[PDB]
Amino acid sequence: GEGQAKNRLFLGVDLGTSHTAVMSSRGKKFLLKSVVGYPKDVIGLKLLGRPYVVGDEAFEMRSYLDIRYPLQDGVLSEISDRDIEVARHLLTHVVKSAEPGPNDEICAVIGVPARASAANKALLLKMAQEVVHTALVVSEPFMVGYGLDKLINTIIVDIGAGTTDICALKGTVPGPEDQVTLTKAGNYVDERLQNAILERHPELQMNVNVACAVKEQFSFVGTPTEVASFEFRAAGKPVRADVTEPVKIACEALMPDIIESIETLLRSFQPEYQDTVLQNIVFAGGGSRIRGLAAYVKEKLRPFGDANVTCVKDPTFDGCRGALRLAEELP
Ligand SMILES: Nc1ncnc2c1ncn2[C@@H]1O[C@H](COP(=O)(O)OP(=O)(O)NP(=O)(O)O)[C@@H](O)[C@H]1O
Ligand SMILES: [Mg+2]
Repeated sequence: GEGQAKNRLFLGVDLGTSHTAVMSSRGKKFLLKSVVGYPKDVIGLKLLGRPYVVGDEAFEMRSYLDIRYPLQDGVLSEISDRDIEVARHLLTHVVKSAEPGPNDEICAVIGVPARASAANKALLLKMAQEVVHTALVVSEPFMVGYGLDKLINTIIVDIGAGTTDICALKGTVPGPEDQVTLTKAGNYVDERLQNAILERHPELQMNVNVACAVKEQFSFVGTPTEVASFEFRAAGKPVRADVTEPVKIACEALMPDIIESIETLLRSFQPEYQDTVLQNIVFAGGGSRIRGLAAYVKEKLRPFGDANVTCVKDPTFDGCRGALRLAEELP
């Protein structure tokens, strides 16, 4: 059985709502938008030269295409027959981009959004094993926890765009109350920030995309250590404005529900492990990049004890890195 031992390719796939991140046991590492773009008509199909395009270029060309994000920002929920085919196209493309050899047995751990129903995880598993030889579908917080060697007595706070997903890891299948989903996340910050800015600078030409740019450049919580000065437009002209306090307000607005959620999950652990849980509060997702976040949360958790809050080092790739590790380590 030399062939079978040698001709094996492992993949860690972070199959997210907005982005798919992939690492392979041979060192491939790449990122793409979780989107497939289809020609609008037969002429589009001729123009495209292929039946669909996948990833960043699908997004880039979206004005000319019918684009589909198969992990409809939830899961929201039951994935249709049509969207399972869209997911097949996405996963087929990511697996091809990992460049397997023609003799390779492709073995993939595929992380999916936390709230994906059992039925949807089963659907994605069936589809996956039509694309790769062996697959295992796991939830995102598990994959993230696994990569940190944090699978028990841990709480993962995953701050995304549409939701903040908070998961207690207890070394078992999550119970119904081991997860909390908040609707206050990055998009909500954008909205708050847009409006905090316009209150102070009504003349700026502003939308949630501009607010998002300001946020991504300057996000912080706690006492300001620098000035958030951003170069806006007003009546067509460049105008710089200090939006330190709007940024502070908008980013800090996320935190009360997060702290409340951590409390709710903390008390569901056995009492003698609660201090240990507080040493394993992990922030993930795009929102974990907010400046000052770990210290701020640590201070806000003082009523519960002395917390060690950490932010994942690389929100983009740490999930798929963990999935790859699971894939290579599992017998
Ligand atoms: N430095 C930053 N500071 C604050 N927010 C940021 C930063 N970088 C990215 N974000 C935000 O993080 C969010 C994206 O996080 P991400 O974890 O990629 O979302 P997602 O889970 O894929 N999307 P969704 O399922 O719709 O919630 C967006 O709101 C970004 O604007
Ligand atoms: Mg997310």
